[PDB]
Amino acid sequence: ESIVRFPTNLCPFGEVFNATRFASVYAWNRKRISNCVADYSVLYNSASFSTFKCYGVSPTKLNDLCFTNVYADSFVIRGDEVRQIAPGQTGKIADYNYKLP
Amino acid sequence: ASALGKLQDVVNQNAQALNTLVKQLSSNFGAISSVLNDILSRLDKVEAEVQIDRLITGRLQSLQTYVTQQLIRAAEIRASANLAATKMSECVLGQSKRVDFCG
Amino acid sequence: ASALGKLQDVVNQNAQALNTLVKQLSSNFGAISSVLNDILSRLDKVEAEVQIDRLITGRLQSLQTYVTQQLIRAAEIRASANLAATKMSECVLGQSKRVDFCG
Ligand SMILES: *[C@@H]1O[C@H](CO)[C@@H](O)[C@H](O)[C@H]1NC(C)=O
Repeated sequence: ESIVRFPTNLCPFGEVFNATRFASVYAWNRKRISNCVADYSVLYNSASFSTFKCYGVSPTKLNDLCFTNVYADSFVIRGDEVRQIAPGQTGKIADYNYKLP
Repeated sequence: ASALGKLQDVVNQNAQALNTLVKQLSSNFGAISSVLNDILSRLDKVEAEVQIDRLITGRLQSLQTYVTQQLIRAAEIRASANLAATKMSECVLGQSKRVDFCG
Repeated sequence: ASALGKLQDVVNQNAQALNTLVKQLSSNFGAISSVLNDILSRLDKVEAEVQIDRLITGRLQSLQTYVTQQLIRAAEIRASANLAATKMSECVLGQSKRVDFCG
């Protein structure tokens, strides 16, 4: 049999993605999501985001994978600016206001 | 304890390469991680295919390294075994006329 | 000058593979150039990573080829050395009763 072991509470993703105001890209406030259980299937099912992108994880496998701490960066940039920031790609956003490892 | 080094060296080198062969499991080999499942649980398969190659190509090579070592090393033992079987036959079972073959 | 070919062959084959091993540095192995810095000079690293793999994978393999050759070749010498040490002990130090072992 399969015996997956997890340590529940609730993760406040709704506050992060539905904050009336978003911080500027150059200066942003890190938010710590911890001591809670997070479901990524509901976020994918809602599909509120115009596009779902995962450089690291797969969105379907996000539920299977476990992450001890979830940190969210909230910023507003143009759609072309979103394209500039990518792993292995140099972008104007990457050069000054924000950097992605 | 150094008289038996010849034996002791054989046993070590065997256990040596095994350790090395094991530690090769934990190497990235250019892949994103050394845990075969993480590449599967942190990457949609179509890309993860290319990743697992670098693991497989790395590991699969790393066996041929180990295997080739054993073949070569066994071929030494195979030579040493005949030396024994020669002594055992000539020296023990008979009396050797070969100067300094028996010591 | 051909009587010493046995020795002369050993020395050559050693210097042979070394030349080959060196010349492998100048091969592209699918990478854009054989100079490790040029790949770093021309290209931004994120892509140059994949390039240097083809150099490393190529070169790193090219060592194991050379190393494996030496192991195999040494195992021959290791066999020839015992033949000497056998002759030196039996033939020189003693007198050999083995027909045509000493010539
Ligand atoms: C954010 O708002 C959208 C639209 O109302 C909703 O579908 C989503 O569930 C909200 N946030 C989360 C991730 O709960």
